[PDB]
Amino acid sequence: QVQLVQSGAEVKKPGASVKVSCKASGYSFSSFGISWVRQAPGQGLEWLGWISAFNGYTKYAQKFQDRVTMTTDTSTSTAYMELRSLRSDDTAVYYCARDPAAWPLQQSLAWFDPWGQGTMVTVSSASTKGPSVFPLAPSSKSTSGGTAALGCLVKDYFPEPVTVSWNSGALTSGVHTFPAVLQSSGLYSLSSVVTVPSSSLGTQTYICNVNHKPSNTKVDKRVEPKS
Amino acid sequence: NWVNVISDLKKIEDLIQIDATLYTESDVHPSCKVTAMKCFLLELQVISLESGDASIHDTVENLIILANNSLSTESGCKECEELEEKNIKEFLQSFVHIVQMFINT
Amino acid sequence: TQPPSASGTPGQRVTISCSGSTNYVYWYQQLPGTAPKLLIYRDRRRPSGVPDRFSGSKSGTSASLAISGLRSEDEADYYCAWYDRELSEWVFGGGTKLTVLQPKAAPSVTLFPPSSEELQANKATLVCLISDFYPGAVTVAWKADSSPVKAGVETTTPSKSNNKYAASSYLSLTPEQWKSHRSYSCQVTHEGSTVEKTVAPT
Repeated sequence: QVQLVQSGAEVKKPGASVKVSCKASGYSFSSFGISWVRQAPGQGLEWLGWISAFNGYTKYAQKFQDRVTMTTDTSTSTAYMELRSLRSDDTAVYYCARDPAAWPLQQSLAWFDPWGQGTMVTVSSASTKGPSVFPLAPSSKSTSGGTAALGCLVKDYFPEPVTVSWNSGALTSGVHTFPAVLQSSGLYSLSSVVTVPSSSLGTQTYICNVNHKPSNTKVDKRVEPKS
Repeated sequence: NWVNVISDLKKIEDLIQIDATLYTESDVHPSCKVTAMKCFLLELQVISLESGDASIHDTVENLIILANNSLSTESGCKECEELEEKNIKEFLQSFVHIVQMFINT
Repeated sequence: TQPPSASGTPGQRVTISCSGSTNYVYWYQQLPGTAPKLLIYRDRRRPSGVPDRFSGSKSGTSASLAISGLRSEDEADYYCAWYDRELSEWVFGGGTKLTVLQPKAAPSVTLFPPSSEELQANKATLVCLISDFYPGAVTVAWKADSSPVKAGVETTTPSKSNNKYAASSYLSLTPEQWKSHRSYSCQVTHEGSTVEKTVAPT
């Protein structure tokens, strides 16, 4: 059994540094190499570069050569990835993969097998920030079909995650909490919706319960038809 | 060191009983020979890749450890990509040979 | 260069194209929430543990990933790779999302204007909540009055609890920005079919 096991999710400010690790198991880490690839959210794979776990020789991709530093530690069978002068668009899951090349010339005929689980890295010029919960009231413009839609909009929190229940786990029906959106501002915002009976409105009471443990904030908001 | 690698070549040149084609060299210029070995060493792994085998992985691994460390560059040499493409038979044997050259040196 | 999207029915034989201008091409499979895994190497070859169903070919100036016997398990992103001998670097295809089908469905779109309360914050967020759609791929275009807008827009990649996908899109304006227009429209596009919602600072 062969494994690569990487470090944990990181959160960093612009101009800062990250050091991602990649621990090797089940083989002779040192006879081979490591290739690093990354994946911006909802986007493609880009190879960062490579390192011989044997000689420490490296090969950086033009796009990164200015800020990466790959190394390895024969003793801990660990490769390291260090990216500096972090910028916003460095927000990405970084992977490692075993690479059969211990020597640069070989590296052209390389394959990547296997791969680490990866390491999310988020570059945000912010710190911990509680949510701001605003109601998304139902209307004759958000209804209907005997069914109305309503929820809560959770703005400019940090970091992740927020958790939304409704009526304290009670109402779980056509409830849907959407995934967050990392805004240019380096703050998160999301939404929780829930399709109700157009008729229970103005009667039944719906409260979304926003839970942000990182910031110690728990918010309860009653969502009701606008007037 | 280089002699150990010959013995390991046999285990595999065996354990194999197919496969495809590897980049091999026999026009082996002494003066281009460490490059030839590197190519061989890579190719070698193409066998581990195809073979689900555990024992042959352990073997190519043992071999790489030997080879790698022995080595531990040159000019005008041929890239790996531009080498002859021979069978798992000729590759192995062609490997055996290039080890000999290293040996007499 | 590969198509971003590929569709297939179970048991179907599907094909993914990785084209361009000519050497060796490799394929990697990235199952949904996992890390990529090696599928195909040196054009044709299959590492051990990679099903018959999976096969690769190179023809003309373009290689492709022939995946047969299709299953749902095969639902993933397929990336081809190659080594730019000129750049001395590894490069990746842009990828091809591959969806293994299991029903179908349209999108339910709801446009929420900024709550009275958010305006108090001196902000205004338009929220377009897109739901109950399969397959999970939509295009979201925003309009200020009549004139299409790109600025202040943030849309999430569809996720999944009906098995039916759902995505979200927010437009960010100023309270003045909002009141400075007659109307605002959210418009989502699903499988060439387009459903548009509206709102007015009234």
